[PDB]
Amino acid sequence: LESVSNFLKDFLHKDRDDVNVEIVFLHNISPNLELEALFKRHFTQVEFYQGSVLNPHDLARVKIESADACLILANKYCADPDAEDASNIMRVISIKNYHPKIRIITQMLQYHNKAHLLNIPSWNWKEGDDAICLAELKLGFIAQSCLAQGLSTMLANLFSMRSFIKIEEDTWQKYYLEGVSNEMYTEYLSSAFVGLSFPTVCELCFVKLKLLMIAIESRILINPGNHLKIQEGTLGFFIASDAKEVKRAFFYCKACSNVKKYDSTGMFHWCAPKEIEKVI
Amino acid sequence: ELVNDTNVQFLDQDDDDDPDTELYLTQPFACGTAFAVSVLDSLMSATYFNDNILTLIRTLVTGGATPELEALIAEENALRGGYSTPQTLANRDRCRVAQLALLDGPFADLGDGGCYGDLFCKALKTYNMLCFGIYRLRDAHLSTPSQCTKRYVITNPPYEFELVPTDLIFCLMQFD
Amino acid sequence: LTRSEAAMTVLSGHVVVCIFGDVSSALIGLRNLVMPLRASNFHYHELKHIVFVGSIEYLKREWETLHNFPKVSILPGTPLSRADLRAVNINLCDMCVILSANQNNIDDTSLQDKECILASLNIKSMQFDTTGVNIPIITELVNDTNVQFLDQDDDDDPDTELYLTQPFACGTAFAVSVLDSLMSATYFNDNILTLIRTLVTGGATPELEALIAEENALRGGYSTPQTLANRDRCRVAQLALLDGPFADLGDGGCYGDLFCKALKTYNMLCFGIYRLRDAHLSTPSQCTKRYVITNPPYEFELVPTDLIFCLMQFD
Ligand SMILES: [Ca+2]
Ligand SMILES: [Ca+2]
Ligand SMILES: [Ca+2]
Repeated sequence: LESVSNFLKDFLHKDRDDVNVEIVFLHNISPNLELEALFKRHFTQVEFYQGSVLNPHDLARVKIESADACLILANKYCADPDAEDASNIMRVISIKNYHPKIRIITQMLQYHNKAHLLNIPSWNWKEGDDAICLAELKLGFIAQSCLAQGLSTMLANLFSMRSFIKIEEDTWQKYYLEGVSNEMYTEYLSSAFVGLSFPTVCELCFVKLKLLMIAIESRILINPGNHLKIQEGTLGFFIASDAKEVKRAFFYCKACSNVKKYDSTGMFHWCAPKEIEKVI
Repeated sequence: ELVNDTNVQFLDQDDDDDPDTELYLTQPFACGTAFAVSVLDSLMSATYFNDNILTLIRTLVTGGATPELEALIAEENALRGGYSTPQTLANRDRCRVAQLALLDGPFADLGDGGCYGDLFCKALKTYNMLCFGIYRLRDAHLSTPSQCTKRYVITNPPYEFELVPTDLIFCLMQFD
Repeated sequence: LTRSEAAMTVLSGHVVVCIFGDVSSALIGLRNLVMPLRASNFHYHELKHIVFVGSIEYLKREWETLHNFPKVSILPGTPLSRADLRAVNINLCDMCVILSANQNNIDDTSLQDKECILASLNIKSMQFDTTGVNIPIITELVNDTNVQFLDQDDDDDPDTELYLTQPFACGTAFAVSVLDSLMSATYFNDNILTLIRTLVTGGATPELEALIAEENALRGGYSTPQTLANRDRCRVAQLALLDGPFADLGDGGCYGDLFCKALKTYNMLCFGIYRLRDAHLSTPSQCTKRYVITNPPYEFELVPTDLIFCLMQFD
């Protein structure tokens, strides 16, 4: 109940669309207590089945062959994080060993265990297999909040699918629930934007078509400088009230040196390895 | 960091508390003073429906760690130092997240009740600053002054939106 | 050794033993791994060097059992570390052995073999200035059903007995459950366990059992003509069918002719072939995996790629 309830109320959220995708669950234990009730509340598109993802007959029942993606949830409160991530990697290799081409999304409790996930020969992040490391993102959101307070709640509100809620009283909740109503979305830029600099299309798409643009696929960059002009076929990341609103970004066409200061690639500052007695 | 998001009710006393409220509505979360790993549960569903999202979050949050960095750390288990080169130096030229105070000379004249959209347009076109939200004082809508220093987060203000001189601007700013 | 010392030590043709182990964990009995590799049938230059990679805390309470064998080293580390595997030249060994002491501390069928499966995958995925998928590995499994995770170009099914599976047929997995039929084999014929013991232990005699039972350690002695005559046993070896004395018969020619000449000219007595998994296909393949043929039936063809299992004389 404490793991599926936050997942279900976002996946089956009314504001995205009225589509049917999620229809099956599997686990070695029976779904006793206040959990079958949460399945009753979604009867037409949940269907729990009893079986273990380590067994290829149970993978064959739930039709892993054409299951689109598999989602693996971690026990966030477990006594041994490294045993959990090894266990969930056993599930990943079980699923990939049964079927090469299913997409897999998995929670990892520790950062280092994401290396092990890259050893599997049938895993490729270039085709949308990925791991959500909870320690990496948790401590990362806190770290960026040390640069700007409130950023960790800003980011956490950009993923969760939420509708706009109207408030009539002039309290702080009125302006907050307006800002909560948007999500991170992405779309390919219209050919009308090709050949001109990123700040200029940001000002155009904010002013004329009410979309905030953040980043572009120059593999993946964030708020690129005024010297960077847009190529054809670039993906462009947006903040918007709803997915149907980002479509205008595509449909628009005029109309209306002797010492080591850094790590080996210059991404981070670095120093020679200190002794702990030097920093206590 | 909270292990149980229901315990968030104890972090503040000038708030209002109720066991059925979802964490995102609560004052200490809206102000950015509490975090719980349960807010990342919806990152599973967000990443299923759009694979690009987790890539953006990762680059924005980790300090821009690349697939090459993942490989070096996976081999050597520690961050390994290197000597300067023009390419090692060009790798510094990313944006970084920052807060701007609307009491400074280049923006305070627009911090008089003037529009967020005008601030966005000029800060973007003159500095490549791209603001994406404001951190407003909890009581700034009241007619009375207050001793309350708490701020709360506004994400993507809708244009025609007023700037009080007390506001802090969330922005992405260039290296130099 | 520290990593730097292992890295400048030119380890090649050696054995790497990867041990998952800890101060709480039961004794593996490593003397029994080292002794067959220290038989006086080998010349001192023919001895494969042995490196233990694992917790030193664990090795520290076993090593006095194997502190009288010559070519032995320890690297304090973890088999999941690519840096440790590189420091011991894992691309150059004749075998990598993967063991766990932690077999008995949780029983959940999944939890028993995680480390060994991750370790073998971590060695397979390596890159060197070649991929690591060609490296010879043998993995001890606590649950023979977990064998399905060791390979991915195989076919897996929960009702298959271990002996049919690709990783077992290729000689890359072992499970103590295959010795359960040694009970029934030894009831029906008492001589079998005597043969297995002499063939496998490095020929330990009843006199050796008595000396070890008294003194609890292997005790050194000075040379004598009888101590030297005791070296003249056979030893098991693999012969490559690309060498001059046999390659002319490795053209599709008969195993029986190879057996007859190798027996009569060298007293070599071959007893099986290790054939490439794909050698029956008309297409070439990149697959380096071999599988075991025991007692080939005469009139049986030798492809030039085959390795011959044989018993060869001392000299
Ligand atoms: Ca939202
Ligand atoms: Ca409270
Ligand atoms: Ca398999």
